[PDB]
Amino acid sequence: ATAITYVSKDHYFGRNFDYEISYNEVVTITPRNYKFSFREVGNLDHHFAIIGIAAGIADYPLYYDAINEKGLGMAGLNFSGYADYKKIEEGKENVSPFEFIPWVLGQCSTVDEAKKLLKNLNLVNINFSDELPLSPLHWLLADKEQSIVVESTKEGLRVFDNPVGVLTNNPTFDYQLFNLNNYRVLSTRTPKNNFSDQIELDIYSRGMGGIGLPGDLSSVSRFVKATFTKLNSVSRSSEYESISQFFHILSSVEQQKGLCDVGDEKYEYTIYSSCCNLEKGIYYYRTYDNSQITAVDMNKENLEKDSLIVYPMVETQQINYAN
Amino acid sequence: ATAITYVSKDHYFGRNFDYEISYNEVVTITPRNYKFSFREVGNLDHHFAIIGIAAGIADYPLYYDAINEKGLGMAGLNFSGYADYKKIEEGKENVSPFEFIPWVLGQCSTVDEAKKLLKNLNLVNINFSDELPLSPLHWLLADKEQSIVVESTKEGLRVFDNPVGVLTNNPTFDYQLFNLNNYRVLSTRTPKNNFSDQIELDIYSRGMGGIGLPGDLSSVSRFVKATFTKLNSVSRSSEYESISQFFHILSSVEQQKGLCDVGDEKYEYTIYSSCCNLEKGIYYYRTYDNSQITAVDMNKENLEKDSLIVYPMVETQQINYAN
Amino acid sequence: ATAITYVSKDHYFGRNFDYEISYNEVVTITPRNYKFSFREVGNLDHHFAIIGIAAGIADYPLYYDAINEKGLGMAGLNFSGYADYKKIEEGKENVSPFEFIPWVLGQCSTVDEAKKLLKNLNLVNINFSDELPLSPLHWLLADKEQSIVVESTKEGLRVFDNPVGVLTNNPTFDYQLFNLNNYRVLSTRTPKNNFSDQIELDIYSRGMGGIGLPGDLSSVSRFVKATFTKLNSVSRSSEYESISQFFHILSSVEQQKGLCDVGDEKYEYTIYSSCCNLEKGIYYYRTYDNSQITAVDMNKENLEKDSLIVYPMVETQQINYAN
Amino acid sequence: ATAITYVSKDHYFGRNFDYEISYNEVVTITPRNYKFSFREVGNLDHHFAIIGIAAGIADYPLYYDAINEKGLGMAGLNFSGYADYKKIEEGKENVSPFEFIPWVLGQCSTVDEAKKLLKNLNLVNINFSDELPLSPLHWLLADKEQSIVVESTKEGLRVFDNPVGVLTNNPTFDYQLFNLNNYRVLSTRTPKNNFSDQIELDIYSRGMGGIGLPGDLSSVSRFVKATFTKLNSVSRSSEYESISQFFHILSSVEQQKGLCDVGDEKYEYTIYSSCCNLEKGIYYYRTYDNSQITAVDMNKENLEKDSLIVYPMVETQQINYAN
Repeated sequence: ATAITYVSKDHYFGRNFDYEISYNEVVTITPRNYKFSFREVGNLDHHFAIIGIAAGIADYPLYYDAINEKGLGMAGLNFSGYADYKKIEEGKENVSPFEFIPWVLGQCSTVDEAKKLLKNLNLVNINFSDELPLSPLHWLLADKEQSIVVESTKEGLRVFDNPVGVLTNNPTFDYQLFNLNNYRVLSTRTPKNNFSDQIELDIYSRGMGGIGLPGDLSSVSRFVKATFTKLNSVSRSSEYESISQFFHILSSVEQQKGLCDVGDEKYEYTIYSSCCNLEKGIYYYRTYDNSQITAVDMNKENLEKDSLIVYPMVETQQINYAN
Repeated sequence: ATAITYVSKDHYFGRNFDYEISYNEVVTITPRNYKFSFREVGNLDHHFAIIGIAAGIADYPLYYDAINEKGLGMAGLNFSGYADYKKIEEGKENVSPFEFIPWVLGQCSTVDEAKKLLKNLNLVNINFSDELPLSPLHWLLADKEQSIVVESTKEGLRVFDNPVGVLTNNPTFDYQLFNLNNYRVLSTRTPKNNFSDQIELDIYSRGMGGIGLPGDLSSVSRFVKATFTKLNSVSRSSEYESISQFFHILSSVEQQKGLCDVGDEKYEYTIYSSCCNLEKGIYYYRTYDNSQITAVDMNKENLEKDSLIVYPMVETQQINYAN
Repeated sequence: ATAITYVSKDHYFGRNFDYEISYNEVVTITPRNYKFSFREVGNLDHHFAIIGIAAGIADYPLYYDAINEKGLGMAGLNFSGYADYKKIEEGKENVSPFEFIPWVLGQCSTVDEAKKLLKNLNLVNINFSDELPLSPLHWLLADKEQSIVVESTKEGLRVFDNPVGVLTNNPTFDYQLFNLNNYRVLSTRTPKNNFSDQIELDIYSRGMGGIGLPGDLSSVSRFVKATFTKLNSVSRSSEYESISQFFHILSSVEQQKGLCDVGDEKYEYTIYSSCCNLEKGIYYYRTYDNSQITAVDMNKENLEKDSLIVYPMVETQQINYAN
Repeated sequence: ATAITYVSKDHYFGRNFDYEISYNEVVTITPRNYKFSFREVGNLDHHFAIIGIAAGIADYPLYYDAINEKGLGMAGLNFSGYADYKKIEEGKENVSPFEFIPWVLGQCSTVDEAKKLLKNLNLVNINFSDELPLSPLHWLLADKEQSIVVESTKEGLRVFDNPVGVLTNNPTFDYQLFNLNNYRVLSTRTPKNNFSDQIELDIYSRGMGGIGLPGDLSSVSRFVKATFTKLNSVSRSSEYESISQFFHILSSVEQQKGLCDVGDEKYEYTIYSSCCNLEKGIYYYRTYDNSQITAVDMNKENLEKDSLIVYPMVETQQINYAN
């Protein structure tokens, strides 16, 4: 996975969902009066409305990523081997990873509010159901001002400020940021010939500034290439142009089918790519085999409802036969 | 600035068009009886029908790339500083670069027939007009059996068999192919720990087999990355799944706006991407700010016509509002 | 700097000393009855004899690296920006970095003994003298069984087991080890063509397995290249052949003059390279402008002495005119 | 397997000899009146005196590299799979590779005189003997003014001006030079943060300007690394300081035993390194297991002699026991 923030005029939030198998992903709107029952903390009978992509395998909104009606977003990204979920700790707010998105997004408007919430958190090892055990995750949260990373590992729970608004998979966030230091020299412009003033070296291609940028599908490579691509991105401020640029940043680090064998000839690939407009409450997506962007606008629903509002994803190619 | 071939069940041909300015690109169908008048060779009054993208700045089809009704495709790619066009040579077929796609695709059904034609070619330095002078180019041609590269440089005219079905920009094709030798180790599978059997190295990420693949936007890096991506691609044989994979290979080496500064704060970016089904005569495309695939089927036109059939490109984002 | 361990039959320990200026380095033997007066801990009036390289600028042995007569070695390596020395802490053994080598090597025979010693350590910010303030360091310690790294940073004091027997400069040791994970694929043997079974790639050179090994002079690059070079090293077990291999591992990551500008046209370069035989008590060195190995054997001195025994370094080239 | 030129005040020429087996390498001085009998060209009964390293397996001087008394040097380097030696061609000077160093150095004082000679050359496939068949090679020649490369391949005989004064193994020299273009950015100074002005990247190490330089033992990587090292070298003008720097450039790309497995657990390693002072006629060398520099001065022999003057190499470690 790769999650990013972007700002044009509005602020956007989204991610590539990379995996080798697809669990009936759906677009789910959780309206305000859908009661959240939590295993070990107080219930939220009334809360902020949420829209995101969820696993359509349960009668409860099992979000992979989502935004709320106040412009706060959250995404869980694979952290296999690194994530560590705890036993119940008296005096903490004991929240399972499966509940975590609803817990934050239901009651926080801003990253600053979530930071307050997160001081008393303990992420506990409680499965949604017996058939649907917990996945090892870490999290990106963002709003119109900033982003944070939440990692629960063997060492404990850490919350990081995220200066680049990017996240991928392993290893821990401190290492990802540090590694950026190695790529200081990368540029959008052609370099001078620093190698020697005694010889002429030819500028035989455009794009030479970026030489050294990693193009493989591993976690750290993708972090570096998505961060470069995001921070050097230019687009106009119109909504369609801004989401176009955003999906181009996500494309830059998508996983093509065939390229990442995870064993037994199964392939990790970019099942879907999302872009959420935090001001407008619009969840945009593309899927591996549907290039057209599809938009679901949470504000078009009745957010006073008490039941999930579920949209199947348009997963097959929508061609414009012009002619 | 990347052209490729791909085979699933049907065979496909297409390209990214990367440049810093967009000159009224249109989809042009040249029907069979549109007379081709050539500056220094015999005219083609009747010829094979052609579909491609052309510069919509002239009343002659100035193709950037195209396919004909017999399943032969051809594309011109920037080769600045490398291309050399010649004086007229008595005893050669003297064809200008602006005429070259009509010349080959009007009369050849296969790459083998083009190879016969190319033995007598001399690419000549004659402009379409003073207002529209020649661009430095090289070409990829491909059919359902194979692909070749055509380069006219200071050293002369060379035609290469293309064992990977990819082409980018500079330098010459022999160097591009040679450079692939440096990447033998790259894999879709996790490597063994060859580094040392005396220590344990952790597999902390998927996709580690690709470490080393270059992710910058320069010519040679994109060549390597598109080749690796193409050759290791997997998809089902259905038309929509096949073209989806094709566009994903082109996306792997597209150029995002902002990342390649060419001066005067102008940026080289991927203005459009095409995929052509050689068996079906369908030209599919996506543009920088329209992610939906748009299809133009040459076979829906009257190919016995006399005049060019010109379609504007769908350039703004075609969004599926699903609620 | 780069410090390493190596084993053939005997166990060796040594380092490159890389800096931009040379402080009258000398080979100093500290015999058993040279009283060590410590600023804040108990004195060592009698202790193990030590041989190493020291700054010949003071009447006290200011070791850059040394071994003792029991086969325990220690080296300090630049850690600028990372090292943090503390205030005096009641209940700790408060030892200044300038005293640290004498403190450990004077009283420990083995790394296990030093680990015991190090549990109560606090490295304190006390200068040797007013003219000779403390340098930011971290440390490698080794004996015939194992090696450890000692880092005192803002976070605190950490002692790491060192599975590869290498150290360089920044950043912290955990990051260096982690980074090795990225180089799992590197090999002494030619790789298979994993890139594609559809094309022939030519083995045009020997040594292709190692492609990806970094060759720059930065700290992390040197760590990776010295670790690869050490762990894949082969030599015979004879003393001269074993030290030859050891100096070849150090050469692999030396800093040539001119290549590392540190500002004002001053250059960080490998002032000297050492190799110490832990069993025999022999300190071998080469300097930048003397390629011949020079050997100082501590066991040839009277180790019951009470005064430093000081050898100037042979710093100019010793040529054998044969023829 | 790396040859270089270097200038301080005097001019120097020399090489690493990298191979997996050592065949009685000796230092051979060919005096002026040692008759050269050539297989297919006129004999040189009187010629310039030559000093170099030769295979001590024949009563003819089979040089790996050498210089003559007029300050012209020449070296043959492995070019396996690339070299092509020819049938005898009437009207050419037909010279076998085993004769080629005598042929040029016996009669030419300068690279310009060699260029005149080489216009009529045809390198012929004639073995010294059945027991000692030809090796595939290419050559670097150099004097106090310039250097050139000579390659005989399937395509023919080519002579290139060498703008960097380096040569390694495969592939052809035009590709080696071209590849340098990819390294324009590399610097001896710390880079600016070009990556993004929106974030702070820490300069955690010296030598970050070189990041990207390749550190593996393959041909092309060593070419790049030796070129960067050579061109950015600094030293004083004194003979001992100059040769010290020279040997440091060769050390930057030497091959440590164990790191290049060529099969049958045989290893390609740097058997010897030479540096020749062209003005003085001195051959200096180091060997894998002798780090001390050994000098052989051709001018101390009687150059009017008739017979080869042969010195065994000092191959075991010459240690300075300083106590």
